[PDB]
Amino acid sequence: IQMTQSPSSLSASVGDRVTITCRASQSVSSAVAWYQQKPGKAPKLLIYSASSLYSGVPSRFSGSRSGTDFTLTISSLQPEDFATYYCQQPSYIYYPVTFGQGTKVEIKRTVAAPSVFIFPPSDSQLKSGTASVVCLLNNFYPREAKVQWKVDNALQSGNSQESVTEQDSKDSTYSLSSTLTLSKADYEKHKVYACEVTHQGLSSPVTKSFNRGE
Amino acid sequence: IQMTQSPSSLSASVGDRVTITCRASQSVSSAVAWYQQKPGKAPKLLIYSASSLYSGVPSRFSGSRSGTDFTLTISSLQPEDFATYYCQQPSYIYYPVTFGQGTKVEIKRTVAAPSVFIFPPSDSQLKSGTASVVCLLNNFYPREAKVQWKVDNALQSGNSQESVTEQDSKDSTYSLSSTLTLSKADYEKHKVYACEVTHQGLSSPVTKSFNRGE
Amino acid sequence: IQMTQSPSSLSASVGDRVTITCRASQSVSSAVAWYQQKPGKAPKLLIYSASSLYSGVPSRFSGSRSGTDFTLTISSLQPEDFATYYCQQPSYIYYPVTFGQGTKVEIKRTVAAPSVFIFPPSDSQLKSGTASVVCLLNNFYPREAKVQWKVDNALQSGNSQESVTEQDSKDSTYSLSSTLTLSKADYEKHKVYACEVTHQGLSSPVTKSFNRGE
Amino acid sequence: IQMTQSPSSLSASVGDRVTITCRASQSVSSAVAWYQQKPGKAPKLLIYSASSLYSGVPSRFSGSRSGTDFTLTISSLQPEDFATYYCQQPSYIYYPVTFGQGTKVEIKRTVAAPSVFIFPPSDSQLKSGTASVVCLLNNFYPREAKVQWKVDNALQSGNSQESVTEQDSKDSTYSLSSTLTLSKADYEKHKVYACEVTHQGLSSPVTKSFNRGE
Amino acid sequence: RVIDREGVYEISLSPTGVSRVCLYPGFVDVKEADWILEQLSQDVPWKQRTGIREDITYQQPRLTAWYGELPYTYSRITMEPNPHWHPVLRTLKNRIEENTGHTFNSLLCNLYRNEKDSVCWHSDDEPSLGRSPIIASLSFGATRTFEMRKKPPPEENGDYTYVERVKIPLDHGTLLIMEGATQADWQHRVPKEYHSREPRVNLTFRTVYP
Amino acid sequence: MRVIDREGVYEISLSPTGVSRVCLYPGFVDVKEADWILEQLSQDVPWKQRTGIREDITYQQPRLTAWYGELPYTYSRITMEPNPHWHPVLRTLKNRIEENTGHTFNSLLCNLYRNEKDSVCWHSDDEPSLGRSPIIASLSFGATRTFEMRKKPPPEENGDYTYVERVKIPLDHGTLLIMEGATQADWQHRVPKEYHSREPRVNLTFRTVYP
Amino acid sequence: EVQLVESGGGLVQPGGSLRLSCAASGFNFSYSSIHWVRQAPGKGLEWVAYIYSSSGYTSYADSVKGRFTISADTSKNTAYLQMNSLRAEDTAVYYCARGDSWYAMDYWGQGTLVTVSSASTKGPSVFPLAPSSGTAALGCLVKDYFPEPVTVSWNSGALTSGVHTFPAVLQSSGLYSLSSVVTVPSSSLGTQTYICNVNHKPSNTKVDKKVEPK
Amino acid sequence: VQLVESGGGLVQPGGSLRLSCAASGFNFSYSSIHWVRQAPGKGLEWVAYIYSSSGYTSYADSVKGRFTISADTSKNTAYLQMNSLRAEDTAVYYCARGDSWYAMDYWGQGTLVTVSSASTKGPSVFPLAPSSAALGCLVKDYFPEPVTVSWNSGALTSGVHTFPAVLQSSGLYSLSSVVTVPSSSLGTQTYICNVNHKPSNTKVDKKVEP
Ligand SMILES: O=C(O)CNC(=O)C(=O)O
Ligand SMILES: O=C(O)CNC(=O)C(=O)O
Ligand SMILES: [Mn+2]
Ligand SMILES: [Mn+2]
Repeated sequence: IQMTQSPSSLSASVGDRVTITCRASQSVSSAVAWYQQKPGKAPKLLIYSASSLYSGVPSRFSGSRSGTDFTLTISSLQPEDFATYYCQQPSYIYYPVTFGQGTKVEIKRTVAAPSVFIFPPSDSQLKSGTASVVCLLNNFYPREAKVQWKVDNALQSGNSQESVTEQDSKDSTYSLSSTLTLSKADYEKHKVYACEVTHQGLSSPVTKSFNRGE
Repeated sequence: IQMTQSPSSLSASVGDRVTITCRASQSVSSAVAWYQQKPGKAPKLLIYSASSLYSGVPSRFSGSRSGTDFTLTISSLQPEDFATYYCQQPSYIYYPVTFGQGTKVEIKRTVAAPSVFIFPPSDSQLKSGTASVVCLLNNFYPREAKVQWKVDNALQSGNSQESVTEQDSKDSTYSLSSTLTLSKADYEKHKVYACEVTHQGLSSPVTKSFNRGE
Repeated sequence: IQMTQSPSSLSASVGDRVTITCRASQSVSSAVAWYQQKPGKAPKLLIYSASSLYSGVPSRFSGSRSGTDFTLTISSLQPEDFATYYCQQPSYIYYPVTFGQGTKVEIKRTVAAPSVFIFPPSDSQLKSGTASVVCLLNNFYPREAKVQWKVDNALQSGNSQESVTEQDSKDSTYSLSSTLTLSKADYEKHKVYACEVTHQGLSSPVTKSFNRGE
Repeated sequence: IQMTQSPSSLSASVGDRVTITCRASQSVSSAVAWYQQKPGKAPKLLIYSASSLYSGVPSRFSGSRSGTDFTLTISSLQPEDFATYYCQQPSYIYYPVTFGQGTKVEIKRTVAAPSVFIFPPSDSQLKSGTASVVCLLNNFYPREAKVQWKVDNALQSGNSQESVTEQDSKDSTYSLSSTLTLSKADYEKHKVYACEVTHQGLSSPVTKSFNRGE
Repeated sequence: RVIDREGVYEISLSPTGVSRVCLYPGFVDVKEADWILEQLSQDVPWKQRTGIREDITYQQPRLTAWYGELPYTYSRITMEPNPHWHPVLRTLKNRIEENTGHTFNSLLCNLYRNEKDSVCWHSDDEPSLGRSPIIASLSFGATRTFEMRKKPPPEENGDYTYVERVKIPLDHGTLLIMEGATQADWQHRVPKEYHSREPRVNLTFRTVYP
Repeated sequence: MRVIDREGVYEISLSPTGVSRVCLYPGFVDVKEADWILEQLSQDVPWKQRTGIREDITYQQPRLTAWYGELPYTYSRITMEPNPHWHPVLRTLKNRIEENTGHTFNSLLCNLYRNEKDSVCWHSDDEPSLGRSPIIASLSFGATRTFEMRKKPPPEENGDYTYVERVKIPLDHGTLLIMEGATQADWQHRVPKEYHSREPRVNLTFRTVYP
Repeated sequence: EVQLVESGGGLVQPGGSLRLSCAASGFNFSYSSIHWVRQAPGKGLEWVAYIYSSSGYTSYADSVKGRFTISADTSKNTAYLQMNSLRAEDTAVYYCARGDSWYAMDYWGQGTLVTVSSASTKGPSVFPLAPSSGTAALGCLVKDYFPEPVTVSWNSGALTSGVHTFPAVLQSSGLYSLSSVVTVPSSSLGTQTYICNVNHKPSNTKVDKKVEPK
Repeated sequence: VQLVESGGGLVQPGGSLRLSCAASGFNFSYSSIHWVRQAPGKGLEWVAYIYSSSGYTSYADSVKGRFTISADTSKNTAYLQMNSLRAEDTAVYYCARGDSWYAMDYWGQGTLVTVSSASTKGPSVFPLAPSSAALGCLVKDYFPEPVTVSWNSGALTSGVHTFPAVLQSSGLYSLSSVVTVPSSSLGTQTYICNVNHKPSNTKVDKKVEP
């Protein structure tokens, strides 16, 4: 069960013109605000009253209203403008406030294939009754990448959890780590463990295998 | 606001061994049920009591329990086995019942690049005050693909809604349709409309453009 | 703490017409039931729906309504009609049910003075630490009678309990037994014990006394 | 539904020795209080700690304890001692307090027969739709008295309510008034109304009648 | 069209808007409905009321009673508002409100003594009901037919002939709800029958405004 | 010899210790729910065949057992490992019993009688960790078996096993039994083997264990 | 042949209500558990309530408790679900499923649609997606219809090869919109006529639109 | 001129909390104070606001009835009483500035509120040993958030990837921190990851070696 949605992604380079959009029907107000939020920091107010800029906002930011649609436009995208933007729906007085789906703006780069590393579970963890096999996808682009677990050529699903890093500040690449967790008995019930990685920068899916205890 | 999650995907070929796990920590019961649901049809019961086959279920399906983890294994994948599998968590008597995240099992296919087509809004729709531009990606694999809208070389976001067809039963390809909707006033303020498509089967992004009134 | 009341008494002779009324202000229903209960037996249904005779009820019974007042009338009082009558207040559907105060109908009789007997406590009871002196009022009418205990001409109150026999079926007379219970210590510290009876059939109060150890 | 009981009566003459007991089995304490309350006045504290006289109480009052029984004794009864006496059960610290049944002590008097008067309802009251016939029992002794209503020689019950005054300060007699209330229609449906009075001071019951409209 | 199944039916979409009717057979259980019928037949202050149309005074061919704090005047006749709702009626009101989600403050009780009693074609569009009222109808006793006809558009000008007709059988304990444009765009009635009918009690809940 | 098969409260003796009271409630659990509970408890409870001791000897008890609670229970000279995590159904039943009977419990002993050959022989539940005059509640599922009771002889008769008052209480599917008062001090009970086929029976015995 | 039939679904306003019924055909209820499970479009299963028909015990989901009421009538062999205070998130396909045991559901119904929204029923508008230079690309845009579902065929069902009818999408206006495309040889564009057939049963609207180049 | 939040932490489901929002450098007085939460990796969700001059309050649909917002201008602090907390209430809670009725110009740093049945537990670290390069540490089974990982007391930072935490089915969090390096270094220099979990007062250093 979740309350809100994950922010959608938007790939753009420096100098591009970006026009996000909100959408509120049966709207009859111009009291729409825009916010920008960087990772680890609180959101900051950008535009209020559909088009009025807040003190200390560059002139490249602009807001427009066209009927029930509201717009945030960045004329020239700068490196410090890559973040998540939230649209506040028309907030009437005495009525509740609603925030729209965030729009994450990431910086475009050249396609980079992931470097795949596989780590068998350490003996200290086997001494506790659990085994965690991790598969690393290091420094790649774009974000979408598929990792497929297979034990003795038996395709696994549901027993793995993956985590994705934020977009890097230097090279603008991503990193992914998927962890496969089994019991000690179930880990010792199979031989070959492998994670197959599929990515755009790879013409064919790459496989990183190892046999248990080698 | 959403109550459940969208089913995870698993790419598999015919004849492979698929093992779907269903984690339920702190479980002290073996009353786990498994269900199969095909597109558009109601679910049918597969396994009850963690491992007991239901009447009229093929012998290739088998369920086992490993401590607090429950699993459903298909020994030999058949063409009629490609569907969504839901796990019913340990349902104690007098207590509520919870269904886990579904696992969508799709058939693997060779790489297929999408055929991109863009359709301008009809004059009959412009006669009403709204313009809907649709971009088509026909017969491609895999499912993952990104479509980017550009009006006068300005990147758009939030003003598009895309729909993806089910995996075809014959060719095992997908189809995607993204619709860009704006008002007539804003529609007649711009010239060039284009949808740029990025996919694994394309070494470079494909762009389908058109100018307003041609 | 008590939940209900003791039934009120009504003195009437055989052949008289008896009209028991059941007041229920602000009532807007005719769903009133009447019941008859003889000592030791379950109640019997007499009238339902305010005026409908029940199967097996003599035609001398009749129920009537007068605005917000409800009435049960016995045209000719029979010897087998002397009992307590309970009125079930207007019972609306989905709402609770309430029984009114019982009206006990006794048979009228000539004035009969009580025969007063006093019984001292036996020595076998004195061997246990408690002494119970009982005063008997045998075969009298009407039911109302007062008994006063006096020890060394000291008026007692609260140390005595009394019980009255149901109206006899043979002579239509009552009997009363009052018991005075004290500890051994207080019993042997005083001399003269007397029971003074006041009743309608006695022009002057009757005293039945005895001295300790005779 | 009743929470407490009406105070019991004790008939006593001036100069008599009165002893009231207040059983309270399971008594592990001597923190028993006695109170005196006169009609229309607030109660007054008499005894505390079972036996200790309170400041301003004559020495004729005395409290004693005999095992689990507590007593309040008046050695010589004076005219100002006739009232209702309440016993406070053993009140432990931190635990609730309970008061026993009051003991109303009335002054004994010679037998006085009641003067019966019947009043027909006034025409001003018939102008409103209800008729109230009142039967007066004036200046009698003892308090014991029965009133029986008869319309066309039909015994009535439930439609009458009686009220009794306190014992007079000069003659020590009581007075009772019973009111019989009917609707205008029911009042106009019958002829002869009568209230039958039974009392100690009457060798035979007295009947006071009147016919409607004379 | 004949409708006898539990469900929500949108019977028309124009000219005013969506006309919606909802049918709930067995809303009151058989034994309770039997008892309620018996009680309301005994306790409700049913009257045969007057009207006058062509200067001749007449008796309506049905019994009626009204509950609520505000008056209700239809067909030039006026009903005296009753402040004290019968407890059963209050209970049924509350049950309807909790289950339907709509509130009411006025109840009109109709008793059709036999097959000769009826109510003719009308809409419940009295202005003190406000624009587009929500009306709930609960039935007890013998089955009678609730007929509905759609109003003609202003071209035909009162030609209730070549127009849509809907019949709804109302059985013992069935609840019917009308909402939306139903009163603006449709009329209804309960016709007389030519075979024996036992008595029928109908409860019609409305909201009356100042 | 008394036979009890009616719903009711029965005072089976009044001396020497005091009132011995047993309360029977047939159909406390409805048939279908009792069926489901039986299946569930047979599958989920960690049933084990445990050892007894007697007097320097060793034997397998002719019944399976499991324990729930935060405190240990030691009978037949063997201790059962207390389970802190009560099965949710067992919790629910515990709470139901408490709310309906008015007595509280913190300990549950589970007995499984696999077939007619399983049994528990004569004993009283007078272990000192039960306290003075314990309240014990017994809930049964599965095949009917007979709960037999015999009154203890007084110390003048040197433990005569015969001629004392005997009581048999059939415990049918979904029947709740409550024991209170002097029942454990003055009576013994057992569940005998049977000589015809019996399906499995699961019994739940709730009690309060003190430090 | 032992099916289940659901009834009572449809369109309701937020805060409105519905009463779903589940008729058991071919077999019987009692000594079984009756479950209700809903499924939002493209989401996982969500159990909402069950009932044990033998005893009447009921259990609800936390996202439902207080609002819904599940029951069963052994007399009619029909289960009911009284849904009150309906919200927007309650819109889903509702399934009724049996279940010999207390959890394993073996008989499922086909499911009924329940839509909770403030929007009213409206017929669809169809716009042509005319082909241009592209080998085989045309379609129809069925936009602004409510509620679901709608069926689209081509040439009365003659044309089915290469037809992609996309799943419906829900716009911000509260109305649904989908596209149905088909790929045909370009050589037949001047010779072969293409007409899409749209059938919206909820609004009783039948619209055919001819697709031609320009 | 900042906003500071306090009172966040760990609570059991069904319990309660009261977040506090201290205003510094300017006073709310005549103003609107908003509360917005954000689940890990999710969007913003307004939950409540209050108008400080009149005291009018408005709550989100997923919160109404359970939470209670207030403020005391005498102490210049806003409060949010969260009652009957459930698992889905777990998010980072921000406090909001606006002069307007909606435009929030001043935001706080935000406090984290976790509603879970799990209890505080220190992390277990296992070495992700390199082979025939990359290595790392597996920080598994810790609770609650957050936890910090450095390499060689902060000396090694180039090529370090500390992944976001994941919530396992057991109720405990788990992450991994890896780092890239070249082949020759393995065996010539040491690598030690430093884990610091302030809620449990647990600091563990683990050397990663083949
Ligand atoms: O009699 C019915 O069932 C319907 N009654 C009415 O519409 C009415 O009295 O206004
Ligand atoms: O099995 C039964 O019904 C009785 N059980 C016991 O007395 C016990 O094990 O302590
Ligand atoms: Mn009408
Ligand atoms: Mn035992």
